[PDB]
Amino acid sequence: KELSKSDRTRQFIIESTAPVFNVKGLAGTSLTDLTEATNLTKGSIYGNFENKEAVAIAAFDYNWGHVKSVLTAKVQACNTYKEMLLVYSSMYNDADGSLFPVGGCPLLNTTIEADDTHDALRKKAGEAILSWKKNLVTIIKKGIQAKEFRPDTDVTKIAFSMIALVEGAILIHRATKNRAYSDYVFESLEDLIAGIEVKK
Amino acid sequence: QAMKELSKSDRTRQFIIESTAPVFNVKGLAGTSLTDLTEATNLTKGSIYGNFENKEAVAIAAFDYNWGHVKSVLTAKVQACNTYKEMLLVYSSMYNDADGSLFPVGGCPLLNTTIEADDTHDALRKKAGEAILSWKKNLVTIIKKGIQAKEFRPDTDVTKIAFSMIALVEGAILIHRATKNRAYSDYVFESLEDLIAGIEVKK
Repeated sequence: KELSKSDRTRQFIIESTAPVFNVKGLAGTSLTDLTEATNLTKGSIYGNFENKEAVAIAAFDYNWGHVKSVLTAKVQACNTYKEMLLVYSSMYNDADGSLFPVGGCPLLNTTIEADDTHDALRKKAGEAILSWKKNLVTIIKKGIQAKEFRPDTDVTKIAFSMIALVEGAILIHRATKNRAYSDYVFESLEDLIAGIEVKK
Repeated sequence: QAMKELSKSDRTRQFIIESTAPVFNVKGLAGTSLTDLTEATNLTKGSIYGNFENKEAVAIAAFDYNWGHVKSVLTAKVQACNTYKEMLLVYSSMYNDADGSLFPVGGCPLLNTTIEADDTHDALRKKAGEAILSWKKNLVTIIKKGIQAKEFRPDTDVTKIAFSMIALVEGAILIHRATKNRAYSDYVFESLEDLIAGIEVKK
């Protein structure tokens, strides 16, 4: 069925403001940033969202939804389970980061801001991490059954360790502006997965 | 007036840094307002800005104090170890013991500063980069000693291991901060141990 004018207006607000939220955060994103990005008035914007926090939550869902849809495309184009676990380097590094939203990883960006300021957004970050981990568990356990990976693999440890490596690699890149440094971490992620493979 | 001149001093400056560093670490430079600062210090705007040029100068000093604190803890824990391996694995106890009370309020300033500053604030991004690279250099120094003490193998890719450790520690913190559950971050610290076990000389 068809989107209403309200649905389309909210969608436009989110699309226009999500890159600002991802770079400036909830605290650094002003009313003027919102109105300038949309050419809508305060009253129009807040006739579509309850408050700024509500806009920020939707921006997170959008930004993280975007990373997820890229990740899904890449995973679905893989021919082995191992390759599904190693799409991250190309996702982050290709096109100088242009496959990610402007401002980088929204899970990283949001957690750091919301963790001690904004429980509802902290909860979404938490749920995003745990859903990613769950997807990784599923891929790993399919790789075990396909005999790509060893049956005694500690699946949970590997899944969380993957997340830690990818996000830590991104941190190092954003702190240093040098992809060579983060490339070492993405190399360690491949070492991590190679270490679970059955002997060739 | 008279009060601005009189409240300019190294001790007042240090008190300002100490009082406001937990607020910057939690709220960030953009989220920290003047009334946050005057409430945290119980001092007037005049006393604060008689010791610092502007809020940004206060944020920079806060970062140096916050990270200097993490550095000092890591230094103290490393100097209590018997083995090079142990020195590489003090991170879990530093972040998890006494419910995180050894870390600054708000968690890791390097993580917290980088996410804010990376696309908004050159000076502070540069500080975070220098921090990460100094931490990396220290780790390399420890690993190389471990190699010459025959604790770790000579074929070890020291730079690769040093950056991966950093990733694992910061990634562990991130997961803990997002989920509020130390059991999840404990899996990452477990992989930090596995990384270092994997560079040990053959048994």
